[PDB]
Amino acid sequence: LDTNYCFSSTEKNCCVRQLYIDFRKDLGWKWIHEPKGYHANFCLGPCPYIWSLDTQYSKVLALYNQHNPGASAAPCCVPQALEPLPIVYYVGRKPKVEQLSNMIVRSCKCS
Amino acid sequence: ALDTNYCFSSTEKNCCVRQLYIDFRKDLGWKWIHEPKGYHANFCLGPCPYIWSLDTQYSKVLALYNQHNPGASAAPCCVPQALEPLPIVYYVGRKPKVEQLSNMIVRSCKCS
Amino acid sequence: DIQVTQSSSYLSVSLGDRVTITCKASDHIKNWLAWYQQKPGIAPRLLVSGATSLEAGVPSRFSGSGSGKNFTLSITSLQTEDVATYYCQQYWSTPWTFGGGTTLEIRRADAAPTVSIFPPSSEQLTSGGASVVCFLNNFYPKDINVKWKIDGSERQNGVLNSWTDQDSKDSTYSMSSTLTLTKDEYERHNSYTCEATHKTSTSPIVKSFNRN
Amino acid sequence: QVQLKESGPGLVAPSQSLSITCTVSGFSLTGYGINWVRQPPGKGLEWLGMIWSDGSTDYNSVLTSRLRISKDNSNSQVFLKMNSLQVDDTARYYCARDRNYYDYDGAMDYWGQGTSVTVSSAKTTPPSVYPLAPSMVTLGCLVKGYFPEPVTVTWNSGSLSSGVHTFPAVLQSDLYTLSSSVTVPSSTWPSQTVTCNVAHPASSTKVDKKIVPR
Amino acid sequence: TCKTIDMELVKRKRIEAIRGQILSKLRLASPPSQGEVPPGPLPEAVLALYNSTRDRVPEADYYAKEVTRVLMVETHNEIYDKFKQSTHSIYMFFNTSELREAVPEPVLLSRAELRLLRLKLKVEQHVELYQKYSNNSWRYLSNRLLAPSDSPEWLSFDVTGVVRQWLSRGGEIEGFRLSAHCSCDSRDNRPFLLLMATPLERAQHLQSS
Amino acid sequence: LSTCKTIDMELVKRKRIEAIRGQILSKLRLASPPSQGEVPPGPLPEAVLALYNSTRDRVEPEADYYAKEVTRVLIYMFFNTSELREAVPEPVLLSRAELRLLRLKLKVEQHVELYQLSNRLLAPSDSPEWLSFDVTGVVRQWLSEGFRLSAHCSCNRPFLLLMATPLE
Amino acid sequence: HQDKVPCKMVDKKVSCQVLGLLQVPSVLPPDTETLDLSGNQLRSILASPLGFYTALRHLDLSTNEISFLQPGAFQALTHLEHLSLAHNRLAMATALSAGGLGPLPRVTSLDLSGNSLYSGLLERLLGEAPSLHTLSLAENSLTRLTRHTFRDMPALEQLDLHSNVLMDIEDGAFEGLPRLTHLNLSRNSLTCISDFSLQQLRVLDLSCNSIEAFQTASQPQAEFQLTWLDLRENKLLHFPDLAALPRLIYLNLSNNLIRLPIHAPSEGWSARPLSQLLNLDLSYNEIELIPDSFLEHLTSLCFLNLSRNCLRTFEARRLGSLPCLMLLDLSHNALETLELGARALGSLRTLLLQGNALRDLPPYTFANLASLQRLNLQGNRVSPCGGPDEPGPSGCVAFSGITSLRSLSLVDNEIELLRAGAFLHTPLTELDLSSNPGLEVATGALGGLEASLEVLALQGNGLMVLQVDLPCFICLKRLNLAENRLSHLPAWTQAVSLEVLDLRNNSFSLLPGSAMGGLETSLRRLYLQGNPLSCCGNGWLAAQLHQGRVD
Ligand SMILES: *[C@@H]1O[C@H](CO)[C@@H](O[C@@H]2O[C@H](CO)[C@@H](O[C@@H]3O[C@H](CO)[C@@H](O)[C@H](O)[C@@H]3O)[C@H](O)[C@H]2NC(C)=O)[C@H](O)[C@H]1NC(C)=O
Ligand SMILES: *[C@@H]1O[C@H](CO)[C@@H](O[C@@H]2O[C@H](CO)[C@@H](O[C@@H]3O[C@H](CO)[C@@H](O)[C@H](O)[C@@H]3O)[C@H](O)[C@H]2NC(C)=O)[C@H](O)[C@H]1NC(C)=O
Ligand SMILES: *[C@@H]1O[C@H](CO)[C@@H](O[C@@H]2O[C@H](CO)[C@@H](O[C@@H]3O[C@H](CO)[C@@H](O)[C@H](O)[C@@H]3O)[C@H](O)[C@H]2NC(C)=O)[C@H](O)[C@H]1NC(C)=O
Ligand SMILES: *[C@@H]1O[C@H](CO)[C@@H](O[C@@H]2O[C@H](CO)[C@@H](O)[C@H](O)[C@H]2NC(C)=O)[C@H](O)[C@H]1NC(C)=O
Repeated sequence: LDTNYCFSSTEKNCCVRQLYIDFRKDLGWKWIHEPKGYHANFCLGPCPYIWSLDTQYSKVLALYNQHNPGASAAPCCVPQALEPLPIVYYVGRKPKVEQLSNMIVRSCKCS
Repeated sequence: ALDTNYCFSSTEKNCCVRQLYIDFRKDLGWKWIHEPKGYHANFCLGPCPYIWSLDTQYSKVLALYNQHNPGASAAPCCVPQALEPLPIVYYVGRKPKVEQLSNMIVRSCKCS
Repeated sequence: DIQVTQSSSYLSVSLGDRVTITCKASDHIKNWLAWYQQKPGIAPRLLVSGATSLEAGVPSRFSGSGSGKNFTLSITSLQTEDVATYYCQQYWSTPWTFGGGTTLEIRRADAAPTVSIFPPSSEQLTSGGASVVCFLNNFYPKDINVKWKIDGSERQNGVLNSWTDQDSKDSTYSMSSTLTLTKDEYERHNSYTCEATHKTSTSPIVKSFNRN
Repeated sequence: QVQLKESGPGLVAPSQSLSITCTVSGFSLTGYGINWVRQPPGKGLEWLGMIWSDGSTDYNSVLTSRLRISKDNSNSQVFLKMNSLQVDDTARYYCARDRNYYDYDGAMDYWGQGTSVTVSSAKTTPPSVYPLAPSMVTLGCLVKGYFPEPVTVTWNSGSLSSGVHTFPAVLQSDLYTLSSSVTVPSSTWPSQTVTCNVAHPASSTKVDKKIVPR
Repeated sequence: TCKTIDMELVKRKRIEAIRGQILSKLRLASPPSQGEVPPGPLPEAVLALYNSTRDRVPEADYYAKEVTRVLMVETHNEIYDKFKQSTHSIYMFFNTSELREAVPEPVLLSRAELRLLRLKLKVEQHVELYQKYSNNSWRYLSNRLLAPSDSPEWLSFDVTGVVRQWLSRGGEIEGFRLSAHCSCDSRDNRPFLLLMATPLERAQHLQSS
Repeated sequence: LSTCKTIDMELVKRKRIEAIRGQILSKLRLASPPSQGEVPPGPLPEAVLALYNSTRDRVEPEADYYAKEVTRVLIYMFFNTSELREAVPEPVLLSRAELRLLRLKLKVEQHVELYQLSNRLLAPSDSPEWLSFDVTGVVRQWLSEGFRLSAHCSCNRPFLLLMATPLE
Repeated sequence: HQDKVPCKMVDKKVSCQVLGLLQVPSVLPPDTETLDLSGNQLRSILASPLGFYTALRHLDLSTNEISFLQPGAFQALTHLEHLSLAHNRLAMATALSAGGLGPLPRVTSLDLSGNSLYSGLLERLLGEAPSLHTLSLAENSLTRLTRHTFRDMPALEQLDLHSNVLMDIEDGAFEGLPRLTHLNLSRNSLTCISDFSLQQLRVLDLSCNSIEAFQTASQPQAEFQLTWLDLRENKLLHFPDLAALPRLIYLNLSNNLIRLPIHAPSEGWSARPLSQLLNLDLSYNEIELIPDSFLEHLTSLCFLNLSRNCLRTFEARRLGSLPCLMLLDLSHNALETLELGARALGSLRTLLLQGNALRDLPPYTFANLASLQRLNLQGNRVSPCGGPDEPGPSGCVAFSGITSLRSLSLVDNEIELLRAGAFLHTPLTELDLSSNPGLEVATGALGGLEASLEVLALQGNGLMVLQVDLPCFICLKRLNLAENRLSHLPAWTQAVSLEVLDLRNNSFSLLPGSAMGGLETSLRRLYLQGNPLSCCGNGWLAAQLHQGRVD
């Protein structure tokens, strides 16, 4: 599934959705000096359970690679690729530079 | 990030990998898989509350949230993290074949 | 495979009149057939998916009908934008197969071609090659035949014919025929002619010239 | 909106392979099929094959080793390969999206603009314009021996446009050749001067050969 | 979080998901018929190949990969005659025709790892693998530290990219060299290739017959 | 009977935004956003801005959900062990430590080796590029020396970037 | 080589099933009306052999390998009414022969299940069927239903689509089936239902899907005839607004995520109501509290299952709320208190409360239920009172006044002392006080149970002596005293009706004919394994071992 497509169609399937978070505009926060914002994004879309048959048309088999690759009882559209977000913010009078883990979602998978 | 080694025969209320052995003949009614007779596929199951909305507990429960992203999924889910392949042997007509299926055994589950 | 055929490669019709294009399938495909429209320079566009269902944005003037093997694409009142080639494509089973197409043309009264024989230019003779040209412009209908005869013997080697598309103004066609030869062989003969066989005349329209 | 765009080499040498890439946007390749249809310069569409949304492929009955369709779902690309092209393979190659009304449909609803594919192995060659000279009278110009296409013909830089016929080019001796004619009343020609203008893009040539009657 | 889940219902869905998971990875519309199966135990070559995969040491990764192995040419097959074995490098050559037979096209290959049976290491040692790039030159590859062990152990080095080059534009006989690590301050059964590839029978680019 | 289409994106984004609100506060272990009354007016210190640039610049237990404090301390390349203990008060607090170096001459490809035990190939891109090597295990043992970089043998100044859990 | 096994012939009924046939027989009588060719290796159905049986009405070709269908095959059977092609390779039938299945003028029931049918291939295969009444496309690979899927079958009233991969249903997909009454979509991949426009539909099965949200069309031109709706094992988060289904009688919402106290977060979609309801299953959900307005709308409800939920309090205090509720299952919750108002659940016969956390209750909670018969309080640490005198210390639950109660279970209630007048005026037929270690039965604790009691169980109580006069229980039939320290029992002087007597795992050494003289005629099974029996010391046990006793 093409990211360029995922964030460019209102389709009820698992994909990465575009979402930019501005600390001032979206959250009303000014205590985070840097950065001014970041592309956090999020996963959205059903991962429907596929009731499997012993016999099945050849082309329908592709549905399992996308809807439930792990063969989970209840698959969820969860992130696959994650990226950290370093920030700079003040705690009292001392500035602090810390990196938050797993903030940006780049790809989503059914699991 | 809770593996089999921790949640096997452990009184764990939070979600991690649960034991499940699948016999191809008994559970699936399959006789075309000559080897193996079965394997420990396992599965993830259990509630995963948001890390802010979680009660205090044993220190090891924090490992589930190492890849936690509340703003990503609509509802955090306990999904497998470590997976292991399953090689099999089956006949297609008259020629025996050895092939390996990817991501078949669940070794650890994580809250998403 | 399921072959599909369009019996009429060309269909003559005037503006504002009813047009019908036929397309038959080798076996009963039962509705699973599409219609396509292709302007002379534009890419194909889907007109009718299924036997009857018009695609979104298609004018109501177009319509499809038929089931099993016989099918037809009808136009209620022909428009200038409809002058194009139309194809049918079955999709009952792979492989998908197309028809031969049906290019629309405007009907009009018959007109004889204006033949013109041209000796090779002196500037071309300096390059060692000579080519006699013969134009056949503004004729109707499109069917025409051209024959070259050097010193009375029919010639087919070195003949390169070309045909223009139907003119947008007077709805007439034009044809060009170039007979290329070497300078030495061109100097070995004197008579050169360009006969034209067309429905407008029972006898060929002849245009000839002596070498010198 | 939905778009399809082909990417071709333009020229293909004989016995060499042909590779074309069909880039798509506005829809996922995992949920739509992509057909390959080619149209020769002569009339007639010819379906080559298609790659189904799952990656499975059906081809035209004459495909042996000469057709191979793959795709990259993550990059929204569909790849066509054709081996050992010949003179009769010169054609315009389209890619059309399948109307996914059913999972197994076949009707094509969105077509790309297409790409021209020529099999000639010919280098660039400038044209040679030759005037054609002998109640209306017809005159003409011959543009021969140029490569590749196209070429624009005009009479008196546009002052004479009615009654003009510029014939399509024909490939001959691995080079293109075309002719144009212009009919004028006998009261004007030859008392007037008539000159045709033939332009070629590759050679950057634009001859203005004057016509000398008789 | 408040308790309401019974694993028995979840297990049944997990089992049924495995049914479609295995069939979809194997691209099987229905389980294969057991009609043409020859009676008796599996052949020793097939069972030995299946044991090699179980031994402990891109979209296409969902689907199954066919497994084949090709042993190196024997040491007495011009390997020891034309190629001298020093104190560091041991030469292991493979038949490219045998590799192209197991994997007909280079694109089908998904993973290829060279496997070695170390004899015995009572002391740690650093080793380096090399590829015969030119007729004489060697190209640097991966390096691994060997932990001490009183028993023989199997080692594996990922050589997927090298084997893919050998399948496409390879010579009659190529091979690797495994030497010990030498810092600039210091001047001083049989190995086989395990292959993972897409079968031609399940290749997407070929239309079904 | 008909299945759903047209997913609302405005409502969904708002729910994700509020989840991100609690996510950033939870990773920082703050129940409320910190007060900005004690922040001095003016641009951030150059040493802080240079530290933030070191993480954004392009170049073993799993990392924790909570935030990790970032500190930086600056061919044999030695480092003061006393300065490392100040940036990371306890050896257990460290989670990842990678040294950074700005290679300049990139005319031909070359393989290098690190020793205190790693190797990496440098592709020839004439533009300058930062190189990073994970040495979290070696820096952890130092908290309770330096590195040497040499070419492969066949038979701003460089600094180590540290990420650790804050003492809080 | 064995000769072929023939077909079993009956009057216009030919049975060639499970004979290993490779082709359709041509030696069958022409007058045959019913042919069963199931379970053979038929790989194709040609018109040449089959067309000879023009009298066929019922043709079963199920469970074969049929992959080819000659275009005119079934059209020759002008009287055919039932055709079964289930479990065959018909998915590739359209690729081999054109036209698909032909017109079937007289076929009323068609089975095409288990043929790995695909969307598009199904529409190619299906033909016009004016008389079709039952259609089965189950166990196929159908991913979607279009507006042009079910065409040219207007008489269709039952459609089975279970065990498919349906994910999307177009708006007008069922417009061509106005008379449809039964629709089965169980075991599918539906995720969200935005509309319900099937007016004539009566039975709808949406079980075993992923339907996070279910919504019907509101204010219809005519009332929807739906009376049976199944949404079990879905992912529902909300109770559906079923005010658009006035005639609904059955509703199974078991195994969901419903909370009381419409959006589909996984998908991103958002866009007297039940006075006629009879049976409602809300078990296995995440309901933590029951709104007051919820129960009032559920009048004329006969059965309500709320087992396995997060409920902590259940109060039916509204006057006349849930009047016809015959059964109420609140088992395995976190119920700490429940307020059953007087004259509220008047027609309540069964009350299941096992697995809860009840401790203190109003003394007459169960006494106000007029027609209460079954009451299960297992694992609920409840303390019965002493009835008329010796009033219970704290929140003792009174079981003395319920004159309609018949069966009561106080198992695993940690009962320390059973007071005397606990059931003085409760004519119980069955009473289970097992799994109460350290139980102290007071003298006469089974006060008024001598006439009514038939089943009594005190297993696992560790009793060293039994304080109740068992011989005077003239109606007692089954007595369980297993897993105790009892050694002696009261003598049976007169014959009683006791049939089963379980004394396993006790301290019985002698069972003399003096204490066992009675019940010699009525005893049938005497369990005694696990006792320190004095061999040959008692005697009566040996003589009884022959007739009228067990091991
Ligand atoms: C809608 O279709 C489903 C799926 O077919 C129906 O549920 C199924 O009903 C059959 C009986 O008709 C059940 O099969 C039975 O299984 C037992 C063993 O469990 C066996 O002993 C019996 O002989 C019989 O074969 C099947 O279990 C059941 N499956 C599920 C998931 O419920 C359902 O009844 C249909 N609904 C309507 C309203 O028609
Ligand atoms: C509504 O649908 C649910 C399915 O979600 C039906 O639940 C089923 O109820 C039966 C009877 O209580 C259960 O059978 C029981 O199984 C246990 C073992 O687990 C056994 O000890 C009992 O003796 C009994 O046989 C069955 O497990 C249960 N199914 C599930 C999935 O929980 C329910 O019956 C339906 N209600 C109506 C009114 O149709
Ligand atoms: C929730 O409670 C209801 C009762 O209010 C349970 O429904 C009951 O389920 C059982 C088992 O499925 C039914 O018994 C069976 O009935 C069929 C049809 O007569 C019969 O063939 C079987 O032999 C068996 O006796 C019972 O009729 C049914 N009662 C009602 C009123 O529907 C439901 O199962 C409970 N849910 C769970 C999850 O336990
Ligand atoms: C009487 O006691 C015996 C022995 O404790 C019980 O038999 C055991 O029952 C348990 C529970 O089912 C089993 O796990 C054991 O395997 C059984 N045998 C042994 C030797 O422990 C018996 O169930 C008891 N019977 C009663 C009525 O309480």
